[PDB]
Amino acid sequence: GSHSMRYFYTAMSRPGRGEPRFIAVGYVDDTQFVRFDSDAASPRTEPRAPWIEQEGPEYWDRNTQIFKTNTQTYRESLRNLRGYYNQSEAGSHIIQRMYGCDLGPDGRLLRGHDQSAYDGKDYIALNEDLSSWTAADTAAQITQRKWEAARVAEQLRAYLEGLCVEWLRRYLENGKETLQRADPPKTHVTHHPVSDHEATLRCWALGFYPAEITLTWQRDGEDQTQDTELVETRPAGDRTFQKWAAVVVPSGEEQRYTCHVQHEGLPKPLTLRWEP
Amino acid sequence: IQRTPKIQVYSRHPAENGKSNFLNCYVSGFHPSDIEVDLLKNGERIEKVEHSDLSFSKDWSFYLLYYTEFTPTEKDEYACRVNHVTLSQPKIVKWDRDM
Amino acid sequence: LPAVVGLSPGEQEY
Repeated sequence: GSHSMRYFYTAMSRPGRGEPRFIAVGYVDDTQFVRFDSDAASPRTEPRAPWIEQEGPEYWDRNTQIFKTNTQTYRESLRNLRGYYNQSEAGSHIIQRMYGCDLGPDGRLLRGHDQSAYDGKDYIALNEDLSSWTAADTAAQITQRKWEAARVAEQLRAYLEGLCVEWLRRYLENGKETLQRADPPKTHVTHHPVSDHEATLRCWALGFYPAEITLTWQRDGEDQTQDTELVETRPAGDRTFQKWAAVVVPSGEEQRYTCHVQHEGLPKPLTLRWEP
Repeated sequence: IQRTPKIQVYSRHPAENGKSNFLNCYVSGFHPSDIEVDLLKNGERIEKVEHSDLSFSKDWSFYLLYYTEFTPTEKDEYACRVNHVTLSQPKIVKWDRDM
Repeated sequence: LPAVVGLSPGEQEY
């Protein structure tokens, strides 16, 4: 019953191909609810979940104002960072930012987040105190000094402990039938001979929400961590997720192996075997 | 530093021949964000494909879902072709309904 | 709802 809200910003320069693109997306847990793309024919914040549609024009206008402003500021920031790293005007570079709030099952703030990266590398992060910064390198220390000078951390703390939590709680109520519903995985084991003396057992989890899940194989009751192939959790496109874990076993030993599934949607964790 | 995409090709629902479904190509773990993805049917690019809005994981790598309606048959072959700056040539991953 | 920081647009810069 814990919940989070996150915004994810991507700003990408593209010398010779116009001004840098800014994209913002917002999520509650594993559900996206808004987007903004400065490359759109008519850039505006758009709904991406049915429960946000009820927000009034003032909401959409305020969001759009914010993201249109951010489009311009992140363009300047990309120029600034290019300078901080003595980089050529010829290369494409990316700033990413992720920020938001985490609530525990009581609805209370657990912690806030605000982190940035440059070309995929940590650049600067707001510490858990919501009051101080961790800069990755001497360029980021320049940003730290600018942000210390401008009282940015104080404003982000006020947001994170205030509006962030308030709006997240509003979304959770408006979207309660989906955001506050855990869909358990549907699970089964398949068997695929690979040779005369070995076979693959693949443990499947399908149709689950949220994305967090644990799938493990045991042999004789011992986790088979080093010998398990585990694919990345993947979206089905209907809000739910899919995952599998596989192990190659000696033929005739299949019943020594058990698949174990943990998911919020399960009252009791599951143990499965191949059923021939 | 650049990161090359992971690629999974799979259906939304269990594949049943002659029953409409969605064909997914999920690309993840890549950096930078520019990426070309096409879904193929017997080697031919499928025309009307949609995709998710750009977002990224805790490690800053990007992910995107590309998807289209499809009706699997016994004989039709599906695949995802991905190009990215980390790749010397486009990578083709075939749809296997057991994966 | 997203964040709004900064003395001005300028103060939001990295």
